[PDB]
Amino acid sequence: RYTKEDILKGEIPEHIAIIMDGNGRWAKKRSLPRIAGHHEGMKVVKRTTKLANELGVKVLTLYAFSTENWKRPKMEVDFLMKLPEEFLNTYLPELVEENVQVRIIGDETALPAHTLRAIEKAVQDTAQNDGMILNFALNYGGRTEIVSAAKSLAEKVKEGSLNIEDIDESLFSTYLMTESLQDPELLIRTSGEIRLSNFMLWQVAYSEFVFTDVLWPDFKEDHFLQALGEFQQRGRRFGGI
Amino acid sequence: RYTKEDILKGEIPEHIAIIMDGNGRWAKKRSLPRIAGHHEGMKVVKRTTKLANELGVKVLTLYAFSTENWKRPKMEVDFLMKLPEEFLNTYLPELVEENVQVRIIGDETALPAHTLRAIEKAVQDTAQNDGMILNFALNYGGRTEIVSAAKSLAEKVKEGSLNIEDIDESLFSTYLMTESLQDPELLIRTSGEIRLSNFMLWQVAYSEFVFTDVLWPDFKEDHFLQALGEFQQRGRRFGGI
Repeated sequence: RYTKEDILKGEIPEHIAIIMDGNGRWAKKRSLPRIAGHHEGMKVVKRTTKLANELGVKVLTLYAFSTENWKRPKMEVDFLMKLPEEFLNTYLPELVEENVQVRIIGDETALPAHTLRAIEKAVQDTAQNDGMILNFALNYGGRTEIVSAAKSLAEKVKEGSLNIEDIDESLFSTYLMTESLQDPELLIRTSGEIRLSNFMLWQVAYSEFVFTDVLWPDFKEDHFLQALGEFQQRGRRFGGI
Repeated sequence: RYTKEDILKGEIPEHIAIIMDGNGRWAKKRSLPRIAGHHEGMKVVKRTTKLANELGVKVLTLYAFSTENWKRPKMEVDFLMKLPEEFLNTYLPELVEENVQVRIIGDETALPAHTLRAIEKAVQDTAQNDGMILNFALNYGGRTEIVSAAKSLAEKVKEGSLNIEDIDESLFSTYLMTESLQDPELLIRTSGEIRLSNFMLWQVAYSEFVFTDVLWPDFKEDHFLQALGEFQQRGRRFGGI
């Protein structure tokens, strides 16, 4: 019901985060192998990025799940681990031309060196763009990020360069992986589950959440627009805070 | 559509948390003053507690909002600050007889001494009950709880009784206000907003969320049962994790 021009009339969240769920469920629905679902979810990243950039979004964070939901065979694990390189090989020149900055958060030590080297090159090749930030959360967990922040703070306290009385909320945010990013105003979760699943626990304290049953490989422009329309409608509610 | 006997056939979450929103909106709908809405929300705490206890819930956490959403006049602030004492005066003997344990989390220094003394007496008078825990979150914030945990860990590291390499997720949970409680399996938020509002960010990493438009003073047994029915239906979904 919401057109793209309808959406552009209202407030565009500066930072949108999406939990990209449902790739496997989509493959099963389509009688396709699981790796076809993963490959397609990789392709929908490009279309979503383009639309968010065109709408003036400033940061798009995309979260991919790790292997921890359900153990998978080596063939599939290796396939997932090579997908970041295929994405960059296929789409990085367009990203460069669209003035996108590619960034990543999460445990980079979980990826193999060859893949890290390609990701780092893409980050460096786009770091002097000044347009939309495309922020991938890979092998990322909210609780371990919080613990890591606490441990780095404790190391500075141990070494004597930080006083405990100077640790407050604002300082703590600077020790998270998201330190150079404003908190997301909108979180979208596809595939029907109504859970956070250990994603940006600290940063989403005040975000609007929009849950959709649409599977991530089916999340086209019209569904993205409907999520924004819902975000916008909430800001218009009367009756007090 | 879900009866109480229907619900008792399925899984009962051991720890349910409710964000008690909509008291003010309810008063306005009913042409009643705001303090009547607060008083009524206080009364619905008793009915909800009784039902959760009867269903075998092990921990019911109830979150009340502070004054920070919108500045309020002194008369109303003072009224809210006296509500814990009225609740205990009216309902503590029943709570004792129902084998409930009363507990509280949040910044207790925000309440006046007379109110703290009554709350502490109720906690002590019910601490040798071994039934359902009724856990009130008052003047409570998820981010400040996380910061406080990090600061206590850093103090032990500073004093030399904690090594940073021993700080992990399990240890961090023991430094939160919820340390003696399992994480909630179900979070319910009334009054229609789809947000966490800085409530138990760490602890709800994997919880099911159920959002309802029902205002907290209208949240009767049948709505509580429908939320449980929805929780139960999610555990029955096919198609993989």
